[PDB]
Amino acid sequence: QNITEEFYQSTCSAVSKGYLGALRTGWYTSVITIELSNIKENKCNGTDAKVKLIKQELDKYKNAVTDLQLLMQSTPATGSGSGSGSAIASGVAVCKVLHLEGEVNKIKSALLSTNKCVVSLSNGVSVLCSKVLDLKNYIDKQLLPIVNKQSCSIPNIETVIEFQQKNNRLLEITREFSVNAGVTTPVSTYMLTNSELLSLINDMPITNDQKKLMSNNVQIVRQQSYSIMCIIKEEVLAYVVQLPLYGVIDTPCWKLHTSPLCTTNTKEGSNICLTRTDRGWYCDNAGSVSFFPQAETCKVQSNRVFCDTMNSLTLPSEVNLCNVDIFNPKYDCKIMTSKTDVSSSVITSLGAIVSCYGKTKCTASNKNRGIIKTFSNGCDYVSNKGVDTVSVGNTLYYVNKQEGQSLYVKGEPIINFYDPLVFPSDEFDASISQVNEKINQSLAFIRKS
Amino acid sequence: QNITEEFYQSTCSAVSKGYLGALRTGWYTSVITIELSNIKENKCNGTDAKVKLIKQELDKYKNAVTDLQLLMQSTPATGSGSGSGSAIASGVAVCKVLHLEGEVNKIKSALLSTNKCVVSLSNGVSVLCSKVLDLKNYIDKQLLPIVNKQSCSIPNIETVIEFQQKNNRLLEITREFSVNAGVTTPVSTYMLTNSELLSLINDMPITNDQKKLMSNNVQIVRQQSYSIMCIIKEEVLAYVVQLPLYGVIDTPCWKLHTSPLCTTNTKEGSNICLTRTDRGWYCDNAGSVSFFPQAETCKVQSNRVFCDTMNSLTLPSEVNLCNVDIFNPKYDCKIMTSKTDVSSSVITSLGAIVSCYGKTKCTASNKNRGIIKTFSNGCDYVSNKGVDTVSVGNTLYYVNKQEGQSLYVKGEPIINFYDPLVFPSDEFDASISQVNEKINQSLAFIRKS
Amino acid sequence: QNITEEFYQSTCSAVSKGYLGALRTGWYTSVITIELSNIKENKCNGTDAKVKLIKQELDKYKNAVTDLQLLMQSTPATGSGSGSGSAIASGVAVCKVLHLEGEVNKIKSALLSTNKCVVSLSNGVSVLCSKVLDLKNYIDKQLLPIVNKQSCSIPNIETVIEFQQKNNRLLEITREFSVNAGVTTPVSTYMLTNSELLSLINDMPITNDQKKLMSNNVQIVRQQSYSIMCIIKEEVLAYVVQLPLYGVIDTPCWKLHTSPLCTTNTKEGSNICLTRTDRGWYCDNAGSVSFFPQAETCKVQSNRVFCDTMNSLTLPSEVNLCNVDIFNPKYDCKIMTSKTDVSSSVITSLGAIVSCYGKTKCTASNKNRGIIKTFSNGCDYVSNKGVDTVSVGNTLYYVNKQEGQSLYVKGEPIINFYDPLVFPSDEFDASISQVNEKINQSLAFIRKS
Ligand SMILES: *[C@@H]1O[C@H](CO)[C@@H](O)[C@H](O)[C@H]1NC(C)=O
Ligand SMILES: *[C@@H]1O[C@H](CO)[C@@H](O)[C@H](O)[C@H]1NC(C)=O
Ligand SMILES: *[C@@H]1O[C@H](CO)[C@@H](O)[C@H](O)[C@H]1NC(C)=O
Repeated sequence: QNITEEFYQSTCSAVSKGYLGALRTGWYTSVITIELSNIKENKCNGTDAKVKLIKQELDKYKNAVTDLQLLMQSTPATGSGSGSGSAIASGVAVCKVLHLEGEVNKIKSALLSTNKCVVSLSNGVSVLCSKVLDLKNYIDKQLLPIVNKQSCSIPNIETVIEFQQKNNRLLEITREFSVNAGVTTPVSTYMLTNSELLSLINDMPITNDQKKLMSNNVQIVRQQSYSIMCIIKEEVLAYVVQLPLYGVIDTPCWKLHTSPLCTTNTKEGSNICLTRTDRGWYCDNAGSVSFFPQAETCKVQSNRVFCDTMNSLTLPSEVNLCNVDIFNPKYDCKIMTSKTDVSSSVITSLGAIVSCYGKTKCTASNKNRGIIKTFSNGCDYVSNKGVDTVSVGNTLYYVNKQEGQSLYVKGEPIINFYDPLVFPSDEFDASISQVNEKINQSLAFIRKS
Repeated sequence: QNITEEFYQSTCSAVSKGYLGALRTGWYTSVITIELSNIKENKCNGTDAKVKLIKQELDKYKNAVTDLQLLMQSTPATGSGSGSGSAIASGVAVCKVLHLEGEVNKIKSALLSTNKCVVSLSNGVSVLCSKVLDLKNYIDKQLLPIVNKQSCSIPNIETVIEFQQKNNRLLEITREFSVNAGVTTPVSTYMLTNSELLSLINDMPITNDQKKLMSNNVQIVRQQSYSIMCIIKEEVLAYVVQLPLYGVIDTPCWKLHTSPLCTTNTKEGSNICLTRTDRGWYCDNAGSVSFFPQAETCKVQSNRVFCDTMNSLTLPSEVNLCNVDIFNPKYDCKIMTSKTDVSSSVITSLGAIVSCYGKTKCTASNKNRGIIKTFSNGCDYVSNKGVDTVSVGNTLYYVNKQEGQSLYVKGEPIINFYDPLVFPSDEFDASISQVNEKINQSLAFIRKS
Repeated sequence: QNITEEFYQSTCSAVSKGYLGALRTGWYTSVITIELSNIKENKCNGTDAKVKLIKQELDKYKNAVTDLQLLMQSTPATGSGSGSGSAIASGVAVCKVLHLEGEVNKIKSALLSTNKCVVSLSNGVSVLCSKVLDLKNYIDKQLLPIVNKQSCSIPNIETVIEFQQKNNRLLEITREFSVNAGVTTPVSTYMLTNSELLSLINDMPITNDQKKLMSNNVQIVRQQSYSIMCIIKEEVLAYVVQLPLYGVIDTPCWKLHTSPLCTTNTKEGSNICLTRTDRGWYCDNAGSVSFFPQAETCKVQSNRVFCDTMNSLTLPSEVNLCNVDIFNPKYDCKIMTSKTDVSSSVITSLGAIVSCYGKTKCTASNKNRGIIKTFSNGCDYVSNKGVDTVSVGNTLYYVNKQEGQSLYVKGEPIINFYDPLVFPSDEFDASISQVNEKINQSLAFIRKS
């Protein structure tokens, strides 16, 4: 609906609210096929320029078939990997089934009359299937009567051009698989055109709002999808496309922005600093909160966010209390500490946080008026209403011009509650209570002494 | 001019000097256009092979137009992002203006007679514009007289081939935008050929030395540029190219190399280590120093460095004192500590730093003579004069064969000034004074006790 | 042979054994050539459609030549770089030799009669050379008799099509070099087709098992290779391909998986945690152990691993004792500590580690039976026998279905040996003995007190 934002002066952080998230929980697996011609070289003494062109294109066809066959003798073990495991295990499992005898023929028979099909494999999985290119028919009908005789017939020039056009897609598909070891992401238009992807979506056994969501964000769907080279067997080239399944829809999401909060004493080396940890995207999910620490996990389109759950953490919903009261006793809010008071800015959804320290020149400007605000040392914020850019030292930042409402939540910088002499100043992954217990230990060594 | 280098034995670091930096401060925004034909299908009963080829290519043209139109219904909200904000906000702001009524026609009128133009938008921005492909004229003149009648005329075979060539660039442009959600970087030769880029540079209202700088480093310019898909309206396909504006030129730059400095006691677990932080590129800029911590921010061509200011920090010029005296009282030099005395090497501009610990075999070699130096435990350095490679354990490193002069600055390893029993040995982001104050606190707990 | 795996309950880690490693120690350098035609424009008044097509393709040829020439005036100084130095120094050194007078002609003469050659340069390096495209002969024989007269001859339509096909590869090669500043990796099929790569391998002066290894893993060879644009001189386009040389073969390798080990007290903020550091691939190498911390350094195909030594560390073989006894006195096993008891899983080679803390729902499932195991708080493990997935909170993980045998090594979680009140709970890069000495210091402040 409406994007809103809150800046917390006390902790030098901001939350952008109002987003609606779709979270990828599963995969749709589809088998894409190219029908091939099983032909060997039938060289006949031909020297005319058009037979030579047809022969040269037929060699590129053949080398594409054999290159794919060589690629397959080394199964997709270099596909993907992580502690998160295989993103392609769903597709890989369909490939395994496809190497079973009679399975390829089962797709042959469904595609004997139509372009799209549904096939129930012998493992219980009912996959959609699609033939996107028919080379077997083209080659068997227009080119074998040319080359498979004693002396070659002469094709017309339009057959030469037409065959280069049709074969082109096989060769590009083969080029993409060859440099990516048989797994590509995003899925190119060569693997699946927009028209084929949209038809695939439209033909799936899913609700209408799931069809409409994926159809209106096809480029995000492409970027979250995989194409896995499966098998070349019995005149069939088959590869599996994994499209994202969003098992969480329209869930409330927010983004946390953080920036270093330091004291502003004039003598360098006398200053302590703190920064809230775990910036990034948060989404309500199934009674908990899903947190996405890696910036690439979530794609944003205006009001809507699309996130992959594979590299997310599941947190209690009380994690949000760190944005109402960082000292709350229900969740141990996390911070890191340092004495590195370097100046910086963070562009948020509706404004900009500025951490200005030392001698840095920090300002906010408008295109037509120039400088309209000069920041003082400390952590501060400006909204995108009437501000176009922010400058911190020698770096210029553009503020997002998205519509929405910002709220400045005044409050004492919490760094001012700490005594600089007993402050644990080099904590890389700490927490409010962890810092307070280290301070309790440092007052105790002086209490008895 | 002359690249020179200094190795500081006392802190296991080196500085390479003599570079001349250009720092990207802004953007040139240019509107690139393709003139389209607004035609719907005019199917006529044609079965001849040449009409079929023309129809098939015209469908690929149409699907490219509609794919771009679908891509645009989801505005560039997944373009780029960071705490640094939008790198494309300048281009995005031009796109917004372009969606305003009459603006497209204003580019139409400037390009009514010539290929390049200058257009002042209704927001005060005077952009250069360029038409790189004219499909409207080609289609309206050579192909509508073919297909837009009752029965189709037959084109000659050269028209089939010529149209495939002209349409190819539209389709590739469309392919690139489709997998990148409407924003690409580097800018491909499909978006802008070298000839069009060089002409664009040459035609800009900028000084001659700025023209010559960008023209002599076009591949660096390409890699620092963006192409943003704007609009398809009124037979015009328009996208905006952002080229880097170097607002700092020929500024002195240097690169800091660092390596772990450890004691060399024979019993493992008894050794302490220190490493200088903030390796990377430094450039004088506007009375301060711009520091680039991320390795990809700066491209180097021989003597010259090209850096983006977006992910840089602005430091006081006294930061350089950490290379003359790391204990100086004007700047709090930063270090990290540990007990991980693993061996490694760092290839610098003119040589190699070697940190050799434990039982590691560390040597430097020449191609023709083999091993010419054997390192002992500690941190040491060799220049590229007469050395081709360095080996540390099982890893071989090639030294850069660039011309220049190295200087070995002798000095006591500062790790030897510290008492291993009160040394803070696991500081991730500390500083000379921060370590000294932690040591003062650790001598105080024993002073009274 | 057989992949096996051991899970160490005491330290929440697992080792996957049985892999056979090939480690890249060096480079094969090969010179790839394209023979060019040194022709300037010989415009003659021609307006026929076929001369126009030939002229237009000849301009694309010419602009490709000049674009490559402009790219070369800026030598490969933006190729690659790191503290590890140039991965391409071997190739770059061949380019330098190639700019020497008479060297190009020396490759001309070897390729005067055959397609492949061996040439000894004046620096003692005997490189294999290959001509992959002959444009000089095609242009001088089929196209100069067309355009280089007073009025242009008319080519047949097959010459137009044939020349577009032959020139295409020059233009794509030029496109790839243009956006990558003259250095590409992986090496595309445009740079080197599978047939040319396999022939290059087969023709090298290396043993038969090295030929067979690289020929059976060509896509891994491609991904570990470089293509470096060298020179355009005297009708020769030359670029150098660097293929990996595996100087270590069939060496035993293993992979270390780690996960956080925390106490499981019910009150949040009262829990301490530890995690073993230095997860990743380890390989026996030359009496030491090569360790690869970066996930992309090693490619895995079933039973076999292929690693680059450039970003590896060399460790004593006693590093493996951290997998038999983490308290052993021969090697100081490394750990990091924290109070962040967030739940997670790690998919291993043959199973899954699960660290379940707080209120997280953690389970393992089978496709046909659903949930078959529910984890309790702590660190635990399940093998891939009869398990398909694992769920931790809202994230689902797929287990690898590779064949092999897992072993569960029971043992007391070592985190239970530590007193939570004197535990150093925020150590980013520590070690068993380092933690024990910090605890000794914390018992001493209370011993006297
Ligand atoms: C430190 O001691 C005070 C005094 O009892 C107590 O209120 C506070 O909660 C303690 N903090 C920690 C982290 O133990
Ligand atoms: C530690 O104490 C000595 C003695 O007064 C002083 O010279 C030094 O500057 C102190 N260091 C810090 C970091 O406070
Ligand atoms: C701590 O002290 C005990 C008692 O002497 C000793 O056994 C142990 O090795 C010490 N640990 C360290 C790391 O010094």
